[PDB]
Amino acid sequence: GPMKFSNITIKNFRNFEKVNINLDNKNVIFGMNDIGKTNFLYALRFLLDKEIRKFGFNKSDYHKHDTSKKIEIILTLDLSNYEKDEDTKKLISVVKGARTSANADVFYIALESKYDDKELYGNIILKWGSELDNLIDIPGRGNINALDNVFKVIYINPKMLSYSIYNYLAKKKYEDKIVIYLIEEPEISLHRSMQIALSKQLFEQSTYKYFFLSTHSPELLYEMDNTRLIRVHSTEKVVCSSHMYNVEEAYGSVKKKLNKALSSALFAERVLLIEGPSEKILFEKVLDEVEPEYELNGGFLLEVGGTYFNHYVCTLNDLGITHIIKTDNDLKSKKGKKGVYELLGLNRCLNLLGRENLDEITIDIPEDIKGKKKKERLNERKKEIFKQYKNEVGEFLGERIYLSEIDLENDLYSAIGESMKRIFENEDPVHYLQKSKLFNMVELVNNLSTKDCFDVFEHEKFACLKELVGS
Amino acid sequence: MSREQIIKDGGNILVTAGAGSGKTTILVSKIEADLKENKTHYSIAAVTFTNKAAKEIEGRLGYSSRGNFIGTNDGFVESEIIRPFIKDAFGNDYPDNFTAEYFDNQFASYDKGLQVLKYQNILGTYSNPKKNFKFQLALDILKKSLVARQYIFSKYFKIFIDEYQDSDKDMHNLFMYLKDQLKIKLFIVGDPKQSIYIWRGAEPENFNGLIENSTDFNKYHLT
Amino acid sequence: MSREQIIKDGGNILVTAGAGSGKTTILVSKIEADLKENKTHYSIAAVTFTNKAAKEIEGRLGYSSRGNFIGTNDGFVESEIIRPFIKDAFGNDYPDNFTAEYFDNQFASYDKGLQVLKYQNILGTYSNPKKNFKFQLALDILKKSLVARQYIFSKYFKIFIDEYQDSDKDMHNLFMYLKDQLKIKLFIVGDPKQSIYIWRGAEPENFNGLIENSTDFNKYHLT
Repeated sequence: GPMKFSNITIKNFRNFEKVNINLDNKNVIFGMNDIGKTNFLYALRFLLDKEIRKFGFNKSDYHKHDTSKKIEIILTLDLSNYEKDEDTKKLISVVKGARTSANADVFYIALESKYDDKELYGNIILKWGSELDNLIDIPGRGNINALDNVFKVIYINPKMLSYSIYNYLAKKKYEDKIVIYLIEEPEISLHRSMQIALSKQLFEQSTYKYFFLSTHSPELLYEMDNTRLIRVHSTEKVVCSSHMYNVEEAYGSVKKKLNKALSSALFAERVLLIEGPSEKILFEKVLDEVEPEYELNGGFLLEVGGTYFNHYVCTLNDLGITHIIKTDNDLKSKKGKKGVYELLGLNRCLNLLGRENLDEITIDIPEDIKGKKKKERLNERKKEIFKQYKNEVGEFLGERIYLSEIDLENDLYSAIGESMKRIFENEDPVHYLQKSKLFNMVELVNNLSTKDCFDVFEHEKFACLKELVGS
Repeated sequence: MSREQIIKDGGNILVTAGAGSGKTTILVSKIEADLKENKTHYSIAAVTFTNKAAKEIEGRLGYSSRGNFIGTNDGFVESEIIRPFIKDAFGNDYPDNFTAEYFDNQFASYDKGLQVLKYQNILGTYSNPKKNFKFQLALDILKKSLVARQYIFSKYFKIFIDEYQDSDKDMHNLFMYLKDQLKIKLFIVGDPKQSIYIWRGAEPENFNGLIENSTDFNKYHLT
Repeated sequence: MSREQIIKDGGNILVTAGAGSGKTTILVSKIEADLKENKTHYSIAAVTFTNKAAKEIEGRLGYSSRGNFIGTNDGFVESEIIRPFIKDAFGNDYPDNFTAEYFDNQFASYDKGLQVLKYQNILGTYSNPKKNFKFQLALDILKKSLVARQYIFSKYFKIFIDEYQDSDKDMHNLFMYLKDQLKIKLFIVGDPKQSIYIWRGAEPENFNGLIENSTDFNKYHLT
């Protein structure tokens, strides 16, 4: 693989006590603690940009203003594909020596700084090379370091004209050096469509490579592909989590909706996954009637539709975001019917915990049986298979995965029984609600009372909302 | 017109120049043209025994941000290939900084030279005036170190070689190793009539063979 | 109370400490106190053979803008006195950068050692285990170079000396030359019962004579 960033071990910086967060060329930093993201970007500027090193470090630049500690930010680089990667050649041409033949792939770039009290100016002492144990003397011919011929920081901070012309300027002038775009909040004066355009040029075109993107709007993350997403936790003590966000060719067709839905959820402290928009309407009504500040204390309703949760689960778990999923046990037929049914409702929850896909179970449904009787038989079979796999359901509850008894609507009817009958005035309100999920769900929500909302919220079969709200 | 042939260049270029210098102006023109048309991080290396030639080359050329090396072959090697990578190739025990004195050892066996270099830090030459041990050491350090090969590949895309008739088999092997095993372009100019340093150790017969037997290096005639 | 005597210090201080280290804490306290009360550009030099002692001294001490040297006596000399001023004192012909190997020459005559050092670049020791040639070379470079004397005078106002019973006549002469001919304060601590490195070349009889015959160095007793 081409040359890629690997890790940065920021220690005793303005806010970073001791963090070793992985990197990979295309980087995205977001989340809480805007000062944390700003400090991370300025740490990269200190490690790579000469325009920031010359000012040195101050008393405030250290962690808790404690001048005793030493700033040590160590960028880690991975080198491979020497004969075809131009940037690898750019990095290894300037470095003369200090590269042990044992490990020609790893390359450290550290930055040691100790504060002196006789002058109140912490000197930036670059010490880069290939091994942490042994460092040779850096040339440092005056103000320009040897690193200055390799890594030049192009700082973008607000105007689409500048973004459009930086491509031309770098292509025609900065070919020799490696460009590292440290973009900090480019959504300041860009429209939603402008944010989409900038995301398309960033995450798809090769003109922006090795870029560190700071964003606060989900629109800038609509085209994420093989990047490294970095999320800063909400605590004042900065904790950052990293995840390779790459879409498989299986999800390539649905990549647009996948990214559009996941980008908004990336900024939520707690994310709840749902299948259909009727579930969205019901959960939104319940939350608005019990806790309208769910979006405030950290919450989201991620509508995934079909596909699988595997990509969503990996992305949400790697960033450390609270993981909540409520799903419906659905038995879908495939190829020849009448005895062939998959277990997507359960096959998913198995795939989230790994294991293996269940075989296509066979249900003996007579041909003459149809309509209400067929649905009753399917519900009985779903109840039987749910009662059979009690251990798997227990593991899902232990791993914050919620699976319905048969379907979501049956759980809703169990939580509130008389309210459904009063609203729909039918002997079988569940069947009527399944007849047209959207319109009937809207009608149910419009006539849904606050007491009914509280009963739904406090029921154990709807514990997803309780987990989303939190303490 | 030979000026058009000089401008059009193309890959490796061999020019049969005359005496009374002459090679200096075409060397300067080629260096300037290569620096001008280039738009990447690739550097250039021009090497010449004559120290005042290096001084005038540096004087008539401007300051370059990218490192361009002007010096002598032995100085070139001992500066960038031996000095940095001697510890990496042969362990931390080998010294990194040293001075070259040809009239210290005067040995007869290669093994004895190896022992005295390893232990007593002394670096000299063979009793035989032919051949230079420095280029053999450069070959040895290049062969068993991938870092040195990568650095030489990435740094210089075309190495300029001057007064190649003075070259013996050792730096000939070094230059061919850089050209073939490293796919690095070479710009070599030499005078067939300048075979006067034979007693010093020069054996141009390999250069004449490359003129005749080799086909990659096109031959050019300069008036 | 001996803490008051430690704090009040005053000029040169000689302390008859016991075994089981002990000297390390008083050394650290004296170094810290001298750095704290000082308000000028004068530096300090603490020297110790034990490498891990130097490592812990550096670790427990903070970063100092003014250059404070922590190392071994031979390393101290070969670092600041020999390496920079060897070209100034003995001409540009003498090498500046070199490595010390004691087991190379094993000579018997001083003139032969001088010739081999001048020509073959090799630096070793006498066949006699007593005495060190490095400190004699330091004396020689100090005697005929005013620049070195001025640098030593201006840089360090008090040089701290540790495990002085290991010292032989050569570094004894160097330290006395710095104390008398350069008027540089000396802080020396030594254990009379630590005479175990005699075979290595240590001859503490001069130290005992300074304890008895000399009057400038006041003797102090530590519990």
